[PDB]
Amino acid sequence: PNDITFFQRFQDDILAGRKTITIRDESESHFKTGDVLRVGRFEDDGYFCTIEVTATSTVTLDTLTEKHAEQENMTLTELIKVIADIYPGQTQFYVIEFKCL
Ligand SMILES: Nc1ccn([C@@H]2O[C@H](CO)[C@@H](O)[C@H]2O)c(=O)n1
Ligand SMILES: [Mg+2]
Repeated sequence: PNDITFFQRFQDDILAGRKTITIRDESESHFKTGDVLRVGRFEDDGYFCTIEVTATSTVTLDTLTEKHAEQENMTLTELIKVIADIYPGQTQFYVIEFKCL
């Protein structure tokens, strides 16, 4: 079973180490530094890697930074657009920093 999923269009970015954080809402605020997590694709729940959580922090819509976007391998405009679709109306988020094992 997978502990967490990503949209499959992020799979290669994660395996290549271009994406090293993910921004989630309260439903995934329980992941914490030192967790070792099985990761699957959102679309088919297919496993593709195991990650280690290396850091966590809280962030809000109005405190997301260019650097958060860079670590998501996005522009900031791109990151805000994805959040507006995935977490409509939400402002409180949780940063999970990780590495692919
Ligand atoms: N920063 C983020 C936030 C969410 N997600 C994907 O969207 C699903 C629903 O939140 C999540 O389960 C996850 O698959 C993502 O890929 N990257
Ligand atoms: Mg959109």
